[PDB]
Amino acid sequence: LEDGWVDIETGKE
Amino acid sequence: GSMKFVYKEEHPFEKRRSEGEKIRKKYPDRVPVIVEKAPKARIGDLDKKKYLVPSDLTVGQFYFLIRKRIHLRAEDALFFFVNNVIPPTSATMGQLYQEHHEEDFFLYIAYSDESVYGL
Ligand SMILES: [Cl-]
Ligand SMILES: [Cl-]
Repeated sequence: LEDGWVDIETGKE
Repeated sequence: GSMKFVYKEEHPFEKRRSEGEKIRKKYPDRVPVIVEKAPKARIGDLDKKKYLVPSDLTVGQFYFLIRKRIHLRAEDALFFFVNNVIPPTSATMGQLYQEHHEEDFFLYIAYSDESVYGL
């Protein structure tokens, strides 16, 4: 996702 | 013997807090978690430290997801520490965030192969 964050369940940046 | 997070040294507080403000408003059902290996751990550092975690996940679910990112063998034990204590398993990550978030609005969790953080 935004700002280098990783959505932990899906791995989406 | 006490938590140490390289992330806080790398990013000065005012920058962290501004980002925490923004990320809490953008992703309000998620908690922003900074995950680092405890010093002295024989595990290996994550490629990325910054995780957005749905507030309804249990601590135990979070344990497993981090384990899969380390590519950690199932036989290698893994313990987590927040503000020098192992968190409760029954808590949700939202509940853990409520109790333990810092003043930059992030939650800081360390992991180790040892049940004692400084070992
Ligand atoms: Cl860092
Ligand atoms: Cl969200």
